[PDB]
Amino acid sequence: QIQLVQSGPEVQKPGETVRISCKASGYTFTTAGMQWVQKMPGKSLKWIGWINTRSGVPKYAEDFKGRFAFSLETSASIAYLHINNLKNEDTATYFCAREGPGFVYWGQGTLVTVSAAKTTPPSVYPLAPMVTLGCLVKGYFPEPVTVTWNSGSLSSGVHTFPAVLQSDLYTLSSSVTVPSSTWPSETVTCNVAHPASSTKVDKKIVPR
Amino acid sequence: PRGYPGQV
Amino acid sequence: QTVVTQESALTTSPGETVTLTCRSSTGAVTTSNYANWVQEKPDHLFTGLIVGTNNRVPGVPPRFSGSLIGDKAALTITGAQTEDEAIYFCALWYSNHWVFGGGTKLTVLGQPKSSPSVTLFPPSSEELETNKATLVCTITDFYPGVVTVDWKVDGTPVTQGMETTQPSKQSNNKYMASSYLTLTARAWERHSSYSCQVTHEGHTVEKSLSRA
Repeated sequence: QIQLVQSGPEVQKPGETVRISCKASGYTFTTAGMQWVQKMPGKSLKWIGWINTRSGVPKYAEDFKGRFAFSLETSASIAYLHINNLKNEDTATYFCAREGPGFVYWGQGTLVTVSAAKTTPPSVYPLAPMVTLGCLVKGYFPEPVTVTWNSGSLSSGVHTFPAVLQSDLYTLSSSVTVPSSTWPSETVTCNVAHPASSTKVDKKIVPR
Repeated sequence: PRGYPGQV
Repeated sequence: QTVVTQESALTTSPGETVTLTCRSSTGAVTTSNYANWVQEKPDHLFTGLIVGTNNRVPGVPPRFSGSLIGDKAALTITGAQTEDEAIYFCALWYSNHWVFGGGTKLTVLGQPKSSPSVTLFPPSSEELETNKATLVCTITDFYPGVVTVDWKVDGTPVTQGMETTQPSKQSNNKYMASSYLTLTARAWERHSSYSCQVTHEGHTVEKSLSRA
């Protein structure tokens, strides 16, 4: 089976460099070119270029030439993407994909986040008016946070939404729907953990 | 078709 | 610029023949464009389906084929299956550059359609003390997983300061999304009514609140 396996997610500051690996198996490495593709959050795909795995000659898209470069470690069947002098706008998932012509087999992708933000714990705000309650988990960095309700006692009807990256910080929300006869009669509390800052906070939801 | 110049 | 365009979204029941298309803004698509079709599943799981216009990638099910239709490249799924619900992207080799289309969300109905449940939340007192005001629109239980979200403040469409997540799959295989309107406390005090309007399958569900 042909497999392309990429290195893990990266968090870097602007001006630094990131290096992503793409390990190929299941075929002879030097018999097909390797392409690289950028997918910025919520947007479509952009072709970065390819590298010939026999000759090592790269071809770069004009929009990426300069800070983006390809290299090979042929004996290990690994291709690399290097991005220098990182910019906030380089924040994207990067994919390697084998020729071809085009994009036949794909790596799993590597998330690269470029931010000057310091590790920052979230501010947690109650969302209040079946009744639906929530908590707003605002302005944290980096990902992830975990959200539970009543220490995990409330699990049915819980939805935790994907984060938005805004002004170099993340925001998400979580909601829970409970019988209206049950709140505010009994307490409903959102427990939010941010592993990177080693913080946890509880926020009880009270009528607004 | 006109040839593809990539490594295939 | 070379702009490659695809249908935004298509919905089908299982068993139907569905045809996706891929157009170039600058001319006809021909076999010289080596059209590729790739599939994205959650999350950012990409699979190559077709390369070189009509070459099925080995291991891809036989129901997928590629061709040209008029001036465009086409992907045909002959007998759509629920596992084919995904985003499909084309790429064309055009003027010696690979250019990707914007993707087509294909829904292959695995359950009955479902209208969104919409909840709009006002800013907390806690947040207002920081001189900021975020309104939160939560949108759950919708299927197909395609919505448009618009905000209005006192009737005025909001064009700035709002962010909406891409739909994501719930554990019941419906979809959810959230939208945020970010204001200053000064803006919050200057306005009365706030509305989140979610359009799904041609119908709009609106929720509103008043500051006072």
